[PDB]
Amino acid sequence: PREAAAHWVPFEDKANMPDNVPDVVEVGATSAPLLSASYFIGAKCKPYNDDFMLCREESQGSGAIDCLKEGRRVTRCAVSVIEDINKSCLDEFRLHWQCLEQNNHQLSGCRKAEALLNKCVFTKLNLEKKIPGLRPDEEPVFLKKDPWIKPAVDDFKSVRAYAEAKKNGTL
Amino acid sequence: TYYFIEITIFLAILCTIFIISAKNPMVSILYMIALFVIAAMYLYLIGLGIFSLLYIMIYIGAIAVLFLFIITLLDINSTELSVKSNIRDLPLVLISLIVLTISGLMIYSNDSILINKLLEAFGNDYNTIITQDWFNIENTTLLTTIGNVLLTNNAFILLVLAIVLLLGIIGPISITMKHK
Amino acid sequence: INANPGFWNGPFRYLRWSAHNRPHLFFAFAIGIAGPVAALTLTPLRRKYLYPDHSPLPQSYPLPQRAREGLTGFDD
Amino acid sequence: LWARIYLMPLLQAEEDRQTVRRSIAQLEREKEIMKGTGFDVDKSVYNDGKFHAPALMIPP
Amino acid sequence: TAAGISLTGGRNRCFSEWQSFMHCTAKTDAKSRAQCLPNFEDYMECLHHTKEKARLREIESVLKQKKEGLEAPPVKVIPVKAIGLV
Amino acid sequence: MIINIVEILIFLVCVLFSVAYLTVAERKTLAYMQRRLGPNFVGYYGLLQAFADAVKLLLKEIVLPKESNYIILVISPLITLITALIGWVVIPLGPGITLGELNLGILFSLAIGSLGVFGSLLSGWSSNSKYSLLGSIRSTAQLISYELILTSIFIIIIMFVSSLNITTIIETQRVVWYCIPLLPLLLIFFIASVAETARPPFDLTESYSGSPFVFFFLAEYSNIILISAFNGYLLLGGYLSFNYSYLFNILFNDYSYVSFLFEGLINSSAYAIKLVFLMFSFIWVRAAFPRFTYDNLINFCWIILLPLLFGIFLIIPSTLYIFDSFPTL
Amino acid sequence: SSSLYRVLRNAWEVGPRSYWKQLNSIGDTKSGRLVGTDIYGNKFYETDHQDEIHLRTRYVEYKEKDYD
Amino acid sequence: SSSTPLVKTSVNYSYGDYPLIDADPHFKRVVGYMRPSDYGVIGLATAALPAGICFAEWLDPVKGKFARPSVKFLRVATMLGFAVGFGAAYARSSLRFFGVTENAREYKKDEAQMAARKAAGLEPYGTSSLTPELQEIAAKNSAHSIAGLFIFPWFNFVNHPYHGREQ
Amino acid sequence: MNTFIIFIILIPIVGFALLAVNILLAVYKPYNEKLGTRLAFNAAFILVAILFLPFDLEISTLLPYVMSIYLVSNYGFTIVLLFLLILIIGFVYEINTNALKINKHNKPNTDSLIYK
Amino acid sequence: AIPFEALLPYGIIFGLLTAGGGAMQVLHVYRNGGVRDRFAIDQWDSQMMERDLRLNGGQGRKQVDQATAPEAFKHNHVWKSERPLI
Amino acid sequence: MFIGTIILVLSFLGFVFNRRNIILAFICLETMLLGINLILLRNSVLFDDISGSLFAIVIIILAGVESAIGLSLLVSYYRLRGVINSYGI
Repeated sequence: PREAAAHWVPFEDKANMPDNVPDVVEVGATSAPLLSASYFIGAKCKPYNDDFMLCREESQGSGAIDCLKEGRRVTRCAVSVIEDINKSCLDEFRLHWQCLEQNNHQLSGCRKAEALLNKCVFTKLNLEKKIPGLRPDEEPVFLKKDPWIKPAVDDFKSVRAYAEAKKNGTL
Repeated sequence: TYYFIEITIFLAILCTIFIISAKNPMVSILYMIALFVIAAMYLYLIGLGIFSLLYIMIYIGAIAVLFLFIITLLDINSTELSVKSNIRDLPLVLISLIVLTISGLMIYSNDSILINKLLEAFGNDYNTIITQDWFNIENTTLLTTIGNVLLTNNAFILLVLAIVLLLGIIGPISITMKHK
Repeated sequence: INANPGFWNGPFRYLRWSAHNRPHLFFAFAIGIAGPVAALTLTPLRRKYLYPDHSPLPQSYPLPQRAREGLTGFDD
Repeated sequence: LWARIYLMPLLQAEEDRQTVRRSIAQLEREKEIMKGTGFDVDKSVYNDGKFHAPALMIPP
Repeated sequence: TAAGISLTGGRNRCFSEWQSFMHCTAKTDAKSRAQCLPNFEDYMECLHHTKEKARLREIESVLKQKKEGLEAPPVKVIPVKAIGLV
Repeated sequence: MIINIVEILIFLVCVLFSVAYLTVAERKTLAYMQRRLGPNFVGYYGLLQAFADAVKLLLKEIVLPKESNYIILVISPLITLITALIGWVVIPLGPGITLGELNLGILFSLAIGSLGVFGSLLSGWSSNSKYSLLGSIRSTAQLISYELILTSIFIIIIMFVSSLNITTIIETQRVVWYCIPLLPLLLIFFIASVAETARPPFDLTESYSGSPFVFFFLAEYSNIILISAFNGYLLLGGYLSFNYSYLFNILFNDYSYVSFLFEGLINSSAYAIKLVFLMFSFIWVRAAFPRFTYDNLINFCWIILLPLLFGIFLIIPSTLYIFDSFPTL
Repeated sequence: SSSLYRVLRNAWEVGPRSYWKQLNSIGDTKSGRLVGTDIYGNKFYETDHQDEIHLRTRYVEYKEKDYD
Repeated sequence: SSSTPLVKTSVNYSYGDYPLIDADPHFKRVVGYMRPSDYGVIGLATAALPAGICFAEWLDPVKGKFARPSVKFLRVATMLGFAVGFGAAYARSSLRFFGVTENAREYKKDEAQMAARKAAGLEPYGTSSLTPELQEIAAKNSAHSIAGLFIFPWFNFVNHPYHGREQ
Repeated sequence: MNTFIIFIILIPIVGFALLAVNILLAVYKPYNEKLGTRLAFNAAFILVAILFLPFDLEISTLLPYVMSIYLVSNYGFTIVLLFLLILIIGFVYEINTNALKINKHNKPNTDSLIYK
Repeated sequence: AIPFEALLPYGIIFGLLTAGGGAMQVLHVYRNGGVRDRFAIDQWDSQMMERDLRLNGGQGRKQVDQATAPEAFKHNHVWKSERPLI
Repeated sequence: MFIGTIILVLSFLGFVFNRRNIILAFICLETMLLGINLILLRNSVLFDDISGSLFAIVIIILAGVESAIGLSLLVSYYRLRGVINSYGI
């Protein structure tokens, strides 16, 4: 919760899970693919994530050990979403997070690639990108036309793919 | 680069001894400015990078400037550290050094026992384990939370503090004007 | 030479006098009191006509208040 | 903000499993240290039975 | 007040032990306070880590005298240049 | 480790050349404003004259008077040289191009600018004469009196960003600069910047040899370009010129080192053209105006500018309040 | 004038050889007529060009590198 | 959402003989519910400060023989008299909300008003432009601030959800 | 090991080098003719730097607020308004008293020419 | 009209700062490995950068996108042990 | 806690055995306040909370105001006596 100062030295641990708890395979996506598919991880895995944090609230202070069985399932369902999005939308998911690794991982600067990614994932994986807590009479930010905050330079691959999706009639 | 805190502790000792024994009154004040810099070094060292620049801005840039500004246009006599003057002081200096030092080290401890109170101040050797938890989603740094709690939970302290700043305006004026 | 009439002998005449002869103090106090008076009197008009207020940003993970109802998914 | 809280339980489960594994590893390690000598390493110094990650290790 | 507010505006490190102690002290009147002695103890050594320092000194006193030292899954130290190297 | 030391000696060679040529530039445009030529005697068109002057003044006799602390008198040049130069880290020549990217950059730029008062006041205690003291008193009194309103304008600008990072302010200024809404603040900040160096619009105390002279000389013009840098990032656009996305989608096809080279050229050309127009305006206001009495100066700061600044303190959070527009971290 | 066009066209009229010597002698660029030379050897020039100020029409090119 | 109090709170914990109305009333409700005797207290204090200065001059004059005080003193006396009278009337009227003085005139007005706000289909204490965390902190600041009227004036202007009542 | 600290240590190297170059390079050769109580001051001189500090402490008291400005929205705004106005009242004290003036001691001697 | 000589030292000031900014941007991109710098880094994004250095294998911001994480990823996890703070 | 304790103790004893001038007493007072700051900010870091940071940011301002007040007090001490004695007030 506080960060290490004044000569911290890092250390790691040559050990294993005990036999009591089964194997769980991990998430291997880094920040730009994780930030790219964050809304679709949240759209599919909402009741699993909320049961995990509700576990953590319910049995206070035990925490780690009494919530492992649902921390299993949140990781497995997010892995399901990520390979689902790989095998359907690999090239434009890659287009999106390759836009996102420039521009400080700001979602504000990658609108023309995220329109393509949202259209693919919505027609093929049937998951929708939504911002909750947003009452009506309020436009969502990634839908608006001519925003005030444009990026410095639009990425070339995504504006080329965006124009070709215009002329195909994809989007 | 392990012994950094120890080095700042030692250099702070040495700087205070140069403060209290100095030819010229403003040689002593420049040693105080150096002690402020050693303080800000320790504060960045422990993890408080905000406070160190607050110390350099407020203490060095306003209080030391006011102090040097006073020494310039006022006349202050000074004796220097004669040995005839001050080794009459030294036996009580030594007794009070050891007593006040041990006694300041005493109150971090909870024992019935006197020197178990003392040597738990030196039981320092264990290296704190820093864990990452992903529960915080935004850049609330320390100045943000000081601005939240000066302004919501301790808003009355901020307004009584405004009265104190008001007094720091009114008082020096009220002394030094000689109204007509 | 221009003397001070005082705020009390004539109010609006003193306001005109201060605007002509002490313009830094008059316009400093003008800009100063334009702030909180419009903060009082204009923001209900904006909430009525221009646009209502934004919804609050989340600060933590949002915990709902339920009892971990059983879900048949990822039983493996 | 909503993106980060969609990502939070996914990484929290991660660091929870890392905490459980390394703490049980340290517990077994000091059990393997003080074999022979009668001493309880499994016992918490906290009086409540809740689980806690260890701190304050000896520098290597 | 700023009773349990941390540096990030969250709850501090010993908030949960303190809130357990206050849950204790809310449902008790005096003449009956001797039973919430453990919670307070749990709070105080949350603050100062006195019993953990005592326990770790007791175990370090034993590992200093072994010729064998450590027969365990050991712990590695890395440079900061090499967190994910291999 | 080859990378950062080559980067820092590239930055040092750029800024310590550009503080030398600012001197050659002020003599030439002061001359042409006065309808005469500048120097053309020492270079092909007058250049490396600051080099000629530095070459000669590092040959000049140093006089340490009867009256003087010798140590205090020659390390007040260095403490003013070093803190007039330390503030050159945090300025960005592009998004994230500083010598140290720290999240509290304005707090640093504001703490170093308060360290610059000492080498006036302290060096009054050098050569202790009764007139060598109260002139330094008037100097330091003006210095602190105008860094007050400097700090004030900074905190007014941070009411729009709510972040002490500096390139965050410049990325925030992409939608509009901060001079276009707050143009009285550009006027107030320009005159406070002119006072903070004690430029000869706002000079009174003017009106050594060798190393204590060239250190003060370099500190003066480094302070010129440093407060010009402060104006360039928080009030004008820092490295921002226009959109230049359509021009790139014409020219380039993918990220290459020549494209990053071209983008850095455009960004720091915008930053440098702001800074150069600002230094020209410093010399241009030097050319046209007489100087101040101390009483006109103190009356100006404490009685005229500061109440107006209190009005600005009240007016700007109130309009950020009327329309529900508070900046988020 | 103070123009760049004037120094431009005078540098083109006088030529680069003569430009480098006139840059190593004076700061200006001047296009003359060679009215005559000295018994010491000092070429003199008169400039008829329109954008000249009073007291600039006539000048000397010396012989030695230390000139009087 | 924006009216759940999320704390535990006194329920009808009356501070005197008489039942409470609010645990801190809003400023508008205090100005709305004050009696003609309270406006008489405001007028009494507005009259008593300049008359008091004239009186204390008539007792012991400043420069030896009696003059009236200047009008510059009488106007500041009347301004501070309105300040004393408004502090007195606000404290008097807040006492009726707490149930330490007689409030049967105002208890009828509050049951009428909360019945009207149930009939109008809106929230019982007002929609506020604050997050519920800030409403809670803002009402911890102004809770029972009528004690300590001698030191500082402090009022309630936040429409926070809890007032020491049920349902 | 960042590019921040080479600067911190390298600017002195710049200075130490240059004043070395002159002290190492130039003529010293001084003599007596080349080499070479207390006065009273007005109150506004000492006053400008004494009253400087309470305004400076206010300006760095705004610095926690303008970083927290979103979180305390509509509430910390009014607390800051009251803070600023409480200090504006001490400032209008200061400029109503004409404190920071140094005023000239000799007039035209306005008093008229009467006779007998 | 416009003196070219007056504006040439401004021209060299402009050119020196322009070339410095361009050379420094390419030095930053060469340090990152072909991408731009991150100009404002949260505590969250600091933790995210160290996690991605753990996941990619050695490299700074290579930014792997893999289905499921490797074998040494469960074992290369780091805690930080900070000194006594005397 | 060591650095704040020793700067406070050495600052205190330098204040107490000051016989040479008056401004050493002022600067020993300010360094005492610095040592109190050091101890408190370390405790705030170790306990993971802002409340020691709250008392520290308030005592910074109070130390500044006391320096302003007391140095105007010294100036008024100096008004009637154009000298400040070495032995003390």
